[PDB]
Amino acid sequence: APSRNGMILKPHFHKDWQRRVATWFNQPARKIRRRKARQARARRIAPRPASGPLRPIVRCPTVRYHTKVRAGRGFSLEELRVAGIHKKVARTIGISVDPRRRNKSTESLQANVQRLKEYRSKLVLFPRKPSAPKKGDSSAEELKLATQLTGPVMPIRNVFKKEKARVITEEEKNFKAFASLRMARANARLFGIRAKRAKEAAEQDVEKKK
Amino acid sequence: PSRLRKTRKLRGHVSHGHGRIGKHRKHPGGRGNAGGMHHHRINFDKYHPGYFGKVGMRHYHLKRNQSFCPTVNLDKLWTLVSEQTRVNAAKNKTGAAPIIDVVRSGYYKVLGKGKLPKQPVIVKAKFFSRRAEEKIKGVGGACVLVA
RNA sequence: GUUCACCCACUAAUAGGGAACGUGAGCUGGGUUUAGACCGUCGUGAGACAGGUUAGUUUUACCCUACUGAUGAUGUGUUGU
RNA sequence: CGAUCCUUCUGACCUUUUGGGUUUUAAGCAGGAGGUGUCAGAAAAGUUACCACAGGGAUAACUGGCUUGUGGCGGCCAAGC
RNA sequence: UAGUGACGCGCAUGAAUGGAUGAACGAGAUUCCCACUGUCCCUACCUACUAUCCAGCGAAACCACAGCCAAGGGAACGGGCUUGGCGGAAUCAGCGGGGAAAGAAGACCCUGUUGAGCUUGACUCUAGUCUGGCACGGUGAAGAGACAUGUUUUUUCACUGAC
RNA sequence: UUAAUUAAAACAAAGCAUCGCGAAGGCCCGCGGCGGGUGUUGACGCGAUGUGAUUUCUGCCCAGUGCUCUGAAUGUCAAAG
RNA sequence: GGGAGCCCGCCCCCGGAGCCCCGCGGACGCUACGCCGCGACGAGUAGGAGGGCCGCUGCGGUGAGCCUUGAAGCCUAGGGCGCGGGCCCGGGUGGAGCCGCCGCAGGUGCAGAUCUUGGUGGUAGUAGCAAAUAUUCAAACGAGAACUUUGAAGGCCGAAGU
RNA sequence: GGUAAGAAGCCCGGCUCGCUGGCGUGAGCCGGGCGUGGAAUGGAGUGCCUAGUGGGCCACUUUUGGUAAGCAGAACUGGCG
RNA sequence: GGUAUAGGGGCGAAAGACUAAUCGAACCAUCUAGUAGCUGGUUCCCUCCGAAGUUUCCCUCAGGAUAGCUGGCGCUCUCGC
RNA sequence: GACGUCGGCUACCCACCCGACCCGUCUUGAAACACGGACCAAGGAGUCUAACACGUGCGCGAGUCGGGGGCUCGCACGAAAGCCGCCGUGGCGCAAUGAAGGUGAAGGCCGGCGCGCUCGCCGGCCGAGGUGGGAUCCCGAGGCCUCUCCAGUCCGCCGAGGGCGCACCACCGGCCCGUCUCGCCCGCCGCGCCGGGGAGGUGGAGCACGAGCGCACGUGUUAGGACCCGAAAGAUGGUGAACU
RNA sequence: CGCGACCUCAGAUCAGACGUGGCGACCCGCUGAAUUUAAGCAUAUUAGUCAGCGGAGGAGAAGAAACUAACCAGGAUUCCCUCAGUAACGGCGAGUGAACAGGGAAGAGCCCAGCGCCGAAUCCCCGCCCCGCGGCGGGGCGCGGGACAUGUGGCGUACGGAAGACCCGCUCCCCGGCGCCGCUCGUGGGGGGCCCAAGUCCUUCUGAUCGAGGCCCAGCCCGUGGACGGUGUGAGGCCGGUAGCGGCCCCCGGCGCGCCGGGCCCGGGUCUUCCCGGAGUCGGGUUGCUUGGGAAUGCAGCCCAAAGCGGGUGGUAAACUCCAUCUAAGGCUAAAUACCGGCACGAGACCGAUAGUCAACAAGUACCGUAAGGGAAAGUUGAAAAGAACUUUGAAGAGAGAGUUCAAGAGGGCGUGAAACCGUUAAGAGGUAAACGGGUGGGGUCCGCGCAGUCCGCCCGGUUCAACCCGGCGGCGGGUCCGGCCGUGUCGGCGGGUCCCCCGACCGGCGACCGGCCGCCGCCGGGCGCAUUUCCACCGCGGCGGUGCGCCGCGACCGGCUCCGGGAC
Repeated sequence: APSRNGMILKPHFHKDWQRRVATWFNQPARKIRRRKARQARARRIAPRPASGPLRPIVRCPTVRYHTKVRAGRGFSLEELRVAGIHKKVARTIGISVDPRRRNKSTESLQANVQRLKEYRSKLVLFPRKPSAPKKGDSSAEELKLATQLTGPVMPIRNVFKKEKARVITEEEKNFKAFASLRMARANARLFGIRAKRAKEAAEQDVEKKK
Repeated sequence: PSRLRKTRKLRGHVSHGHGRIGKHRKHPGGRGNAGGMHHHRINFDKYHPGYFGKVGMRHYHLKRNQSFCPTVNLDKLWTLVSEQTRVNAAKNKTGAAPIIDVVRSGYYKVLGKGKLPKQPVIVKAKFFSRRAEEKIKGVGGACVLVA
């Protein structure tokens, strides 16, 4: 029963929720178990990075964000081909590869290629056997650093480019942002109608001749 | 704390603070929002007007990301940039007019609320209001559209 | 079944009433008033009838008081007359 | 003389119909109508004597309470038997 | 005011929702007569077993506190209150006036937006049943309507290879 | 015949009269099956009713509600075509 | 500061003027969530609020806490305090843990619910130990005999039987 | 039963008006001058959270139905609750 | 004695009779701590304030909502200064 | 008055006078011939979670936050505590109004250019308006004085009167969005069924120099078993023909 | 009229293996309601929930797009936060209710059919030899069989593939055995077994100390050990243990080195030629259930029923037209995930025997019902049985003595032993049932006095040192800021937006500190010998204050009342 201006609410407690209440008293134990498993995996892969395979530079859909840069699922096949890295060899070297990614713009492709180049530049490849074969790095850069890399390997940081103060001209002063926006919206709305009217006018023009 | 709760002061009182002419029955008025039209219509019409009835157009697969568009007023515009940027303004005898990127600060549309200081500035944003553009032009800046 | 009611006979007279419309751990259960049935009216029907008929378990006092009886009881020093 | 929801009609060079464009359709805004007579607006036939449960002396069938219309009984005046 | 025989004016008898009759029969319901007797007039006496007392063994219901009455008021019939009548230890055998005695959160009546059994011309439906359409579902022979200038509807008669 | 309030006028009974069915059937059971009971059966049989020994009869009414009959002479008539 | 008044000069400091005000320092009164002074008021169901140095249990701090020279608990015709919830001592039993203060937490206070469990009263040495005829005498064992056993007498079930 | 018993009131001067008018109204703006506006008593105003209650009864006076009612139903005030 | 029929089912010479002391729908367990506008109960002290059975709406009349009555928290100010 | 005499308000028993009907509950009305009640001991009924609303306390403050995760420990004390380019992905608030396409919160004064046209365009200035009531603060004439007359800077109290006027209330204006009416002009990459602007009414949970976020506590309302006990019923799955 | 192949189909106690059932906390596939809410009730809600059926593991399921999105795009599945109580569904009522993106935990990808190339190049079974055999393998020898051409194996699968040309660089991966060196993180991996510090020290209580006091420094010794339990109380040191990158003896696991038997002649980029897709399936109508999915989200019986620049999706039905994104009708896969059952552990602001699981104990036991099923009550002597020898009454149960124990005033259902109720002793009382409140009185229980209680506490009268100096020590306050530090605000060296040093000046000189100076106070040691000084006692009730052991009496003043006698206007 309502009483003197209370908020109208509908609690969703009409089912047998007490039977399906999920407590969280195991949260610290779960965190400890995950930490122990992570440390065990890090000790398992002694020279390999703790975080794991390298992740590519990826932008976001859903124009809500439209600007944030995050880690991708894996490097695209075209990016690997441009960088000169075989897709199967990349998995064994520690490069995340997914075969579903597309490449529409050149900027992302070039950024990922540069990232792969930098990773191969700062990659130390241990030989299969103690006697170093071809493509194995020298023993000089093996004793100095045989430890893991904490955190993500080459972390992605969203960086913005600073713009210096300009000399704003009369044209930029006379630019009409609101009017341009309204005109563009109107043109987008009426583009099809204008085309239909043009088609009808052309039909009338060709009918006049006949 | 039950020590501070009211139930400790009601020990010894027969009705326990719920009347004796009419006992505290289980559900006299109805469970939940029962009787929105009947026997609670007075309350529902004097405290929640517009509760019953439909209005507007349905939108099946609505996405908040499509309509996401945060707004910032000219009242707080120089707060997006560092204070030294405004210090290096109205100075140097050059007319620097620094650029403030609204999209970088996290807003898409710039609104015209508030008073803008007499200092030229280049405002880059996806959308602009007419009054905000007028204020910027009067101050001596320029509105820049970005995608 | 009756309260009521009428008649027969006697007689001074067969006057009128109350007591939780006296009186069911006092009695009877005759008819109201469970369940089974029959008849007539009403209802399509299940069923209804201050409309009739028949058969249909009447539990307990040893408690307190009241009453009928029986020992008794405080005083007269004790008993008896 | 009539709320919600639904249907129907009228009006905008009205909005959406979802990746864009055109046309049917549909969903929208505003103004009327279709009706809720239990009329602030449930969609709704009976019986139970085979009955059941939570309650009421707020509410009936007994007695007892106020009153005496009615029933019974008794006076006052006096046209007359 | 009952029982039996005739009258029909039948609130509201009546013909297989059967009417009338009817030998025998009925732990079926009523009226009268003979005999019989304590049903009664009108109660009395006798016997056995209890009830009584004693030895032994020994519960239960019920229990606000407890129990003498007249009147008054009260919530409208008091064991308690008021005014009076009065009252004296502990008990035994009866007794049924009172404790509005004990029992079952009244069977009657009403309320509940509580139900259940049953009925139907109540509101929604459902098994079942009838009919129409599609598939299993084929082969042969004729014929007709319609469209139109080959198509469909196909009606009938035959075969079994499905069933 | 209502064990535990109703032994009856109630139920049942032979007798009497209707109704469906000739087996890919009548009645009925079954979520289901080339299922099952009648049926180890065939109209003098099975299934569904009404009244309830013998005698004498069984009057009139199809308006109403049922049941049943045929009928491209046909108003309504869903899906499919 | 100047001019003067009903010959000039002082007219002074509380480490001391001694006090009904002393502005030089200031309680016996200052747990300032404390203390002190005036007035007015005090009914109460349903109900609300405030204070509990009222009470039960456990936890974090704290009483150089209590305790086998005696803890909790229980009883009391003893001394008391608080309006009150309740609390502090004395005595007796008891034998091993308990409490005060500052905060926290709760399965935290019973006279009723025909309340749940358990125990005990009046009734009450009361109702009752009454369906189917019936027992008696003597002896034995035995501490103990109406009920057992033996012997005798009288009976019943009366072959669809006890 | 409503009002008025003064500062939120009077007297001037000047502006505005797309309203109204022959000039004028009428309203709104600014500047200046004038204070105990009848009696008696009270310190006032304002904003939120909000339990319980929504069965009443009685009495002076007025009064509806009823013959009357310790009857049913109203008006002011006061009580029990 | 054996066997067959098992609960909206069985069986019934039909009484709503029997179906393990229960039958107008058996027993056990679970949903289930089913719902109740209806009964009953609701646990320590002191202090202060302290009510209503009235408005309108509701298939509303033993109940709710809404105002009213009430408590608490305050806040804005005036002053025996 | 002091070896069988004192005081013990309270509690043990008894007597007297007055008052005094048994508790809880429903009820206008209970001691009731209304209901529960022999007695005693133990247990016993407003809890917890979630969503809100208001008030209070604390921290930060146009910001606030730790949800989740990660880095320190082998857990006594610890499943605690500290820290994070995670410090903010994300929630709330800082912007609202329309069904939506969308739009989206400031003006005023002065000089000039168009005819000041209550309209448009160029520069400068002030920069959240005004009235009334407004706790407080400022100026404050003058008075009160001081052992004598004058002059006189200082410590004061009162101070008529005059002002800036917090918070808050009433009103007048102003601004944003939707809608209605009358109307005149602006711009071009595409001169169009384009876009923008004015005045006058109206609707909004809006702006008008902000107040929110997190935690804790108290009360009230709900969903949950929901202060405790209580049904007649309904459904699912199994067991009974040893009685009948 | 027979024999010999093949396709379909039976018999075997034929040879060798496999499934059945149970548990079921978590999971998967079906079926599946009603109590309840809507104040009634029928759609809805409860709810894909209870009940019922089937199937496995340590996890299961899902899983690498016929995806999400419309952006400058992301890229398997699973879980947490958020999206969000939102879009959406609903007698649009009650109520129901996702997904995208973003941030994290984890992260691993792949394999067939088809198309095609290779002499079926493949696989199974039986015999012999060698290794080894307690999760039956590897090699060799068998004109020994079978399966397979109605298709096994290698390459190869959408991310393209295959075959040639000829550019580049070169030659390790795995399996089955035989051994060997390092005891491999809770800091020695897992399991088992045995051990590792310090008072029973001196007094004192007790029945018994683990109590109390003391012991070269809170006390004696150890302490990387001061958790816990037992022992006749409350124990770091009496014992077991506890701590420890402490010690010793065995078994197992994996990570590494040597040897044997082997299998294995395994690449990347450019160019040329070919190839590349799962059918009664998608889809359409339909109806039923479900979903937020709304002109139909998903699952489906029935009917129709495909195509290949094709098909699906793009959250409003249809037509036309461009786009964006995947490749369904085949399959495998750990991780972050859940776990009221099972094995073994740790912990608690939880209950402490009417509480906590029904069950602390011979508990699903006794017992009840024919059965499905229902289901209790029940802990405590004592440190140690030392559990009462023996005498005596009685047939015995039961007592009376005696004895053990600190205690039977603990005596085998025995710790503490309350209330209701009952028996007995002591006191009091008793004809208006009992009982209660207010006011007294009487009798008892003890309590506090006293063998007078006149309660004291200050001032005054009738053995040494203050007074006053010397030396030492300590303390307080103060200014010339005296001198140095310290310290706040400003000015200065720019000396090293926020953060540090120097001298000079002013101000607040702030309790932020010192060295000298002064004044004062206190203590110790010396003088100071007695008109001062301080003690003990008495005769004064002399001055002051609260008080009297109990019972009282009287006087004066005031306040509040009820009265009386007068005089005068």
